[PDB]
Amino acid sequence: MSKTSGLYTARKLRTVRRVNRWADKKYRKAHLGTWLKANPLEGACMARGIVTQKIGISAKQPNSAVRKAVRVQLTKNSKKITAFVPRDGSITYIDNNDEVLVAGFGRAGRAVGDIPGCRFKVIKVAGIGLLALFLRKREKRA
Amino acid sequence: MPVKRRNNGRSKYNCGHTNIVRCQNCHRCVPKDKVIKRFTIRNIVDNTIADDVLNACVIQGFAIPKLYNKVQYCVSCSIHNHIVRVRSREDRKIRTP
Amino acid sequence: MGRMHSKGKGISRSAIPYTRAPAPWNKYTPEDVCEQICKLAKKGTPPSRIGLILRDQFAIGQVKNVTGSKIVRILKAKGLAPEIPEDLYCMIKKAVAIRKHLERSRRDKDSKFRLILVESRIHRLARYYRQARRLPPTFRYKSDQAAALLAT
Amino acid sequence: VRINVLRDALKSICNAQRIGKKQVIVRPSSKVIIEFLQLMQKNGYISDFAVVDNHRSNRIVVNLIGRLNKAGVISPRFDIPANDIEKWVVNLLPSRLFGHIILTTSQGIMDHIEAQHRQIGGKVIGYFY
Amino acid sequence: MRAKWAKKRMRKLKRKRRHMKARS
Amino acid sequence: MNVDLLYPDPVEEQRKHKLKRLVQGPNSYFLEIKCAGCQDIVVVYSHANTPVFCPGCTSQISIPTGGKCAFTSQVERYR
RNA sequence: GGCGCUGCUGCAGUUGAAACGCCCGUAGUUGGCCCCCCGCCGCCACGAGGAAACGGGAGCGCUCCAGGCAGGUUGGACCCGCCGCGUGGGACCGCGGCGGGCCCGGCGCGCCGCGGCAGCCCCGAGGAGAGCGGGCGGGGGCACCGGUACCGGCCGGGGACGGGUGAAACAGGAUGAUCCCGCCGAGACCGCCGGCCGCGCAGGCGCCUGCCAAGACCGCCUCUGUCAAUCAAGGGCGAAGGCCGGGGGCUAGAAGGCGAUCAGACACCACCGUAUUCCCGGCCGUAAACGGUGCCGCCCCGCGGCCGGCGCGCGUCCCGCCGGCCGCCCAGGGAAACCGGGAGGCUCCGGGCUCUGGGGGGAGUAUGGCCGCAAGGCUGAAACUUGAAGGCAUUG
Ligand SMILES: [K+]
Ligand SMILES: [K+]
Ligand SMILES: [K+]
Ligand SMILES: [K+]
Ligand SMILES: [K+]
Ligand SMILES: [K+]
Ligand SMILES: [K+]
Ligand SMILES: [K+]
Ligand SMILES: [K+]
Ligand SMILES: [K+]
Ligand SMILES: [K+]
Ligand SMILES: [K+]
Ligand SMILES: [K+]
Ligand SMILES: [K+]
Ligand SMILES: [K+]
Ligand SMILES: [K+]
Ligand SMILES: [K+]
Ligand SMILES: [K+]
Ligand SMILES: [K+]
Ligand SMILES: [K+]
Ligand SMILES: [K+]
Ligand SMILES: [K+]
Ligand SMILES: [K+]
Ligand SMILES: [K+]
Ligand SMILES: [K+]
Ligand SMILES: [K+]
Ligand SMILES: [K+]
Ligand SMILES: [K+]
Ligand SMILES: [K+]
Ligand SMILES: [K+]
Ligand SMILES: [K+]
Ligand SMILES: [K+]
Ligand SMILES: [K+]
Ligand SMILES: [K+]
Ligand SMILES: [K+]
Ligand SMILES: [K+]
Ligand SMILES: [K+]
Ligand SMILES: [K+]
Ligand SMILES: [K+]
Ligand SMILES: [K+]
Ligand SMILES: [K+]
Ligand SMILES: [K+]
Ligand SMILES: [K+]
Ligand SMILES: [K+]
Ligand SMILES: [K+]
Ligand SMILES: [K+]
Ligand SMILES: [K+]
Ligand SMILES: [K+]
Ligand SMILES: [K+]
Ligand SMILES: [K+]
Ligand SMILES: [K+]
Ligand SMILES: [K+]
Ligand SMILES: [K+]
Ligand SMILES: [K+]
Ligand SMILES: [K+]
Ligand SMILES: [K+]
Ligand SMILES: [K+]
Ligand SMILES: [K+]
Ligand SMILES: [K+]
Ligand SMILES: [K+]
Ligand SMILES: [K+]
Ligand SMILES: [K+]
Ligand SMILES: [K+]
Ligand SMILES: [K+]
Ligand SMILES: [K+]
Ligand SMILES: [K+]
Ligand SMILES: [K+]
Ligand SMILES: [K+]
Ligand SMILES: [K+]
Ligand SMILES: [K+]
Ligand SMILES: [K+]
Ligand SMILES: [K+]
Ligand SMILES: [K+]
Ligand SMILES: [K+]
Ligand SMILES: [K+]
Ligand SMILES: [K+]
Ligand SMILES: [K+]
Ligand SMILES: [K+]
Ligand SMILES: [K+]
Ligand SMILES: [K+]
Ligand SMILES: [K+]
Ligand SMILES: [K+]
Ligand SMILES: [K+]
Ligand SMILES: [K+]
Ligand SMILES: [K+]
Ligand SMILES: [K+]
Ligand SMILES: [K+]
Ligand SMILES: [K+]
Ligand SMILES: [K+]
Ligand SMILES: [K+]
Ligand SMILES: [K+]
Ligand SMILES: [K+]
Ligand SMILES: [K+]
Ligand SMILES: [K+]
Ligand SMILES: [K+]
Ligand SMILES: [K+]
Ligand SMILES: [K+]
Ligand SMILES: [K+]
Ligand SMILES: [K+]
Ligand SMILES: [K+]
Ligand SMILES: [K+]
Ligand SMILES: [K+]
Ligand SMILES: [K+]
Ligand SMILES: [K+]
Ligand SMILES: [K+]
Ligand SMILES: [K+]
Ligand SMILES: [K+]
Ligand SMILES: [K+]
Ligand SMILES: [K+]
Ligand SMILES: [K+]
Ligand SMILES: [K+]
Ligand SMILES: [K+]
Ligand SMILES: [K+]
Ligand SMILES: [K+]
Ligand SMILES: [K+]
Ligand SMILES: [K+]
Ligand SMILES: [K+]
Ligand SMILES: [K+]
Ligand SMILES: [K+]
Ligand SMILES: [K+]
Ligand SMILES: [K+]
Ligand SMILES: [K+]
Ligand SMILES: [K+]
Ligand SMILES: [Mg+2]
Ligand SMILES: [Mg+2]
Ligand SMILES: [Mg+2]
Ligand SMILES: [Mg+2]
Ligand SMILES: [Mg+2]
Ligand SMILES: [Mg+2]
Ligand SMILES: [Mg+2]
Ligand SMILES: [Mg+2]
Ligand SMILES: [Mg+2]
Ligand SMILES: [Mg+2]
Ligand SMILES: [Mg+2]
Ligand SMILES: [Mg+2]
Ligand SMILES: [Mg+2]
Ligand SMILES: [Mg+2]
Ligand SMILES: [Mg+2]
Ligand SMILES: [Mg+2]
Ligand SMILES: [Mg+2]
Ligand SMILES: [Mg+2]
Ligand SMILES: [Mg+2]
Ligand SMILES: [Mg+2]
Repeated sequence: MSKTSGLYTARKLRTVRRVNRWADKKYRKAHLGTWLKANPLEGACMARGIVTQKIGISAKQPNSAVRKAVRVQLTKNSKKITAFVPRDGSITYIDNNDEVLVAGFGRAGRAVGDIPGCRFKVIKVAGIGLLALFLRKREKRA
Repeated sequence: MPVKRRNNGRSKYNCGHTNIVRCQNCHRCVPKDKVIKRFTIRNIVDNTIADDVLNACVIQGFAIPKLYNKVQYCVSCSIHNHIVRVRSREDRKIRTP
Repeated sequence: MGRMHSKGKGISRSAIPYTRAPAPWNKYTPEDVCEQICKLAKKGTPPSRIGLILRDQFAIGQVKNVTGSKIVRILKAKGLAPEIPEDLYCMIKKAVAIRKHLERSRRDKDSKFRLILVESRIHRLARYYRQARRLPPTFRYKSDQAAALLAT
Repeated sequence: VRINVLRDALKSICNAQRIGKKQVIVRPSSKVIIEFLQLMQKNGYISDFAVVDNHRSNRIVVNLIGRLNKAGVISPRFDIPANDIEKWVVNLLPSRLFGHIILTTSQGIMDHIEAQHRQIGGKVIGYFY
Repeated sequence: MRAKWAKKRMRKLKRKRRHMKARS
Repeated sequence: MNVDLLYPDPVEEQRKHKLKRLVQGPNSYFLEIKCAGCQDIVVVYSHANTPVFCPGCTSQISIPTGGKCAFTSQVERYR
């Protein structure tokens, strides 16, 4: 019957499911424990760090552009990341020592769109929300 | 690549392995049940002189001897020398000689 | 049958009559076919061949219909049943024959294959007889010792 | 080897009716098969049958009148409390109004309507509709 | 590459690694 | 035409395999033969493959053949 | 949750990812039919006993409401812990000498055969094993043995080229080749017949004669009495190439050498040739080891061919039965090609058992372990990367 039947086979039916559960990439990513170790944010929604550089990144094949990003050192584990800055003209609030709050792009650690090697993005600069800085609701000191 | 023929291109029924023959044109190795096989009976002298040998023969009641040859070729040599042709999908089912 | 140790699938077998009664021409009583059975067992005839002889000479289709018991049971009732049942004995005989053939021919792998099959069947049947109390609990088939037990 | 004689009987009957046959032979017979055919008869899905003796496992000859949409068994025979019957009714049956799930209980073999009429449970053996 | 020759290449690679790790 | 499976015609039932009949039964039977030189008569199985002798003779009077058996110089019956 | 993309209900495994090369076999899982009205499990029902809050739920206008337990004789009813305990059922699923009198309230314990009992065997599977008869077949092992051919040598003859290719060149020849005929040696091989023939567990299997053990099928009024199915661990066999130690050595021929071709040719084509190819004793354990289709069991419109055994009929045939190998094909199935002796009887989903897969890469890699003389084999990740890869089919 391609599966075992019979009134006394509960142990086998449970062993098979336990073994074949690991064959799914989603389950293996969320349950094995290697992704939690390798995750730069250590399983958190966001993380703060200091900017070490400003950079421009080429887009992928069918598009043509220079995307604006920053290399960031993490406070809590001293890892190296790169984070994207959205919203036209926003790369002008980022001095080379500016505490930044950084979150993900969505897709839970996968690159999106046309930016090669980018999985994070800046949401706050030196204490102030970057979106409200673009919408002209608050301003930086000087 | 789906399956092209029900016989898989050979005549092998209820056995594991069959004998090897050498193609008579190029000498490659072919299994015996796949090789193209033809039998020929011909005269040793060509028909265009078959009456001049006969009229210049001293023995009374002589009969021209014959030759018996079984020719066996591989698939490539059979197609190249036109012993068999590439056929339409419908025509491939025909076994008539 | 011919299906435990091959891909046979044959169905050749015998089918016995529905009516369970003596023959119209049956003169014999149970006490006089038990006589012939015991004379044939004393003479050394195995129980499967006794039925053949009674069928072919004495015109008796089934012994059960004329007596009410079976051949091996009658032998057991008169103390003339064998120590080892006939089928296990025949399998041991065939194993001894194949081993003795293999002693001269060490390059015969087909015979080694069939020897394995026979001995597996022997062990399974020996276990059946042992747990059924038709054989001593210490019964064991031993390949090396099997030639001289056939004498006893 | 042969394990579920009732399963083979019901497959044979469904095949024979799908062809459009009047009679069908099923072998071997058994007490359970006779109980199942008796229930099918009493609901009106089959006509007369006959068990023929052969000093062995017998045969059965079944007469067919074209009323059987489907018949099957449930293996293994799971046990069912009184309150799970309906969670099985909307699983196997084409509706809540016709069809029959057959249970064995300590009060005999019976369909599900009588099983909730006597408010008891049992073990499922099959279904027809 | 034809997979047979890729397998040949990989076997030569693994044998080179075993030989280099044999030292020390 | 309307056959009933519960009462099959015996003639077309004898031509089927002994096991797939409605009620399985044997194919063989017994029969009487007369010794070519003795007045008496003996009863013989139809599918014998074991020696069968005369009451007087010491020559075996049957030939096993893999099916129904043949006999040497004797004349037979059916009962 | 979507997601039947984790599938017990309920997935997929011919070709998309996926049936171990094959046979044996322990643990495990599963196991035909039959006696009813006893015992012991399981199972179903109803009880007893233990906590509230939460969750359900009877009644009530905090103005409604999330709430709360209120209130105008009252009320806060009831249900929900559990593989244990008690009562009942008993379909389904298993497992299993007696009386009387001594004797006396019972039970044991022995004592008398005392004359009371029908004293103490379902059946014989279109399960299986054993038997006897009969044919059947490139099934296996050992010894022996014929035939031409390829190669090599020798005698005689005769006298200019022979070989090789698409065309040529290197090899050969007045030391007489090539060619013709006779004689000799050695080692391989087994043609035509040779097949929609046949055999074996698969890998595989073809000269003569002799010996040896086996096998499936058929036939049967022979014997036994469930002795079975599938199988982690474990055991055995396993094309070719390859390895160790001996032997042999014709042919072909990895490597190597050499003549052409070509821009180049270290290749394809020509010529010479080492290991190897063959025998013996071991090792290795892999193939598109393919029907790309695991094993056992049931039902299943038909028309044909061939192989083995048996039976009836006429006068070799002819009609059946069983077992095997094939072709076509209604229904049904399917993404289709196609299958149809299943790939059917399946979203109308449940006969039993074992194995494998879960987008494409990285990768069958790193690492550890076991095995191997080695070459290997078996077991076998992660970081990271990517929007498709793939199947079958249509037109150009
Ligand atoms: K499946
Ligand atoms: K499945
Ligand atoms: K399974
Ligand atoms: K069970
Ligand atoms: K699974
Ligand atoms: K393809
Ligand atoms: K082919
Ligand atoms: K064949
Ligand atoms: K063949
Ligand atoms: K041909
Ligand atoms: K070819
Ligand atoms: K088998
Ligand atoms: K068979
Ligand atoms: K069969
Ligand atoms: K052996
Ligand atoms: K053995
Ligand atoms: K065994
Ligand atoms: K064995
Ligand atoms: K056993
Ligand atoms: K055993
Ligand atoms: K003995
Ligand atoms: K490959
Ligand atoms: K490959
Ligand atoms: K390879
Ligand atoms: K028949
Ligand atoms: K018959
Ligand atoms: K007969
Ligand atoms: K899901
Ligand atoms: K779900
Ligand atoms: K769902
Ligand atoms: K499936
Ligand atoms: K293919
Ligand atoms: K793959
Ligand atoms: K694969
Ligand atoms: K693949
Ligand atoms: K498999
Ligand atoms: K496996
Ligand atoms: K196995
Ligand atoms: K096995
Ligand atoms: K077994
Ligand atoms: K086992
Ligand atoms: K067990
Ligand atoms: K199991
Ligand atoms: K079990
Ligand atoms: K079973
Ligand atoms: K219960
Ligand atoms: K019940
Ligand atoms: K409390
Ligand atoms: K009161
Ligand atoms: K209990
Ligand atoms: K109780
Ligand atoms: K009780
Ligand atoms: K008392
Ligand atoms: K023979
Ligand atoms: K044959
Ligand atoms: K032969
Ligand atoms: K042979
Ligand atoms: K042979
Ligand atoms: K041999
Ligand atoms: K031989
Ligand atoms: K010769
Ligand atoms: K010779
Ligand atoms: K010249
Ligand atoms: K040779
Ligand atoms: K022949
Ligand atoms: K033939
Ligand atoms: K032949
Ligand atoms: K043959
Ligand atoms: K043949
Ligand atoms: K034949
Ligand atoms: K043959
Ligand atoms: K032959
Ligand atoms: K016979
Ligand atoms: K078994
Ligand atoms: K099974
Ligand atoms: K097995
Ligand atoms: K194994
Ligand atoms: K193993
Ligand atoms: K081998
Ligand atoms: K090999
Ligand atoms: K070698
Ligand atoms: K050589
Ligand atoms: K040699
Ligand atoms: K080589
Ligand atoms: K070369
Ligand atoms: K090259
Ligand atoms: K090339
Ligand atoms: K050469
Ligand atoms: K070599
Ligand atoms: K050599
Ligand atoms: K070779
Ligand atoms: K050789
Ligand atoms: K090998
Ligand atoms: K493969
Ligand atoms: K193939
Ligand atoms: K399997
Ligand atoms: K024939
Ligand atoms: K025939
Ligand atoms: K045959
Ligand atoms: K024949
Ligand atoms: K025949
Ligand atoms: K025939
Ligand atoms: K048949
Ligand atoms: K058949
Ligand atoms: K047939
Ligand atoms: K077949
Ligand atoms: K398996
Ligand atoms: K597998
Ligand atoms: K596999
Ligand atoms: K696999
Ligand atoms: K390693
Ligand atoms: K080693
Ligand atoms: K070494
Ligand atoms: K070596
Ligand atoms: K090594
Ligand atoms: K190594
Ligand atoms: K290794
Ligand atoms: K594709
Ligand atoms: K593919
Ligand atoms: K592809
Ligand atoms: K493919
Ligand atoms: K299509
Ligand atoms: K398509
Ligand atoms: Mg088996
Ligand atoms: Mg069978
Ligand atoms: Mg028979
Ligand atoms: Mg028969
Ligand atoms: Mg789901
Ligand atoms: Mg033979
Ligand atoms: Mg081995
Ligand atoms: Mg070996
Ligand atoms: Mg050579
Ligand atoms: Mg050479
Ligand atoms: Mg492999
Ligand atoms: Mg394979
Ligand atoms: Mg395979
Ligand atoms: Mg055939
Ligand atoms: Mg065939
Ligand atoms: Mg076919
Ligand atoms: Mg799996
Ligand atoms: Mg390693
Ligand atoms: Mg290792
Ligand atoms: Mg399409």
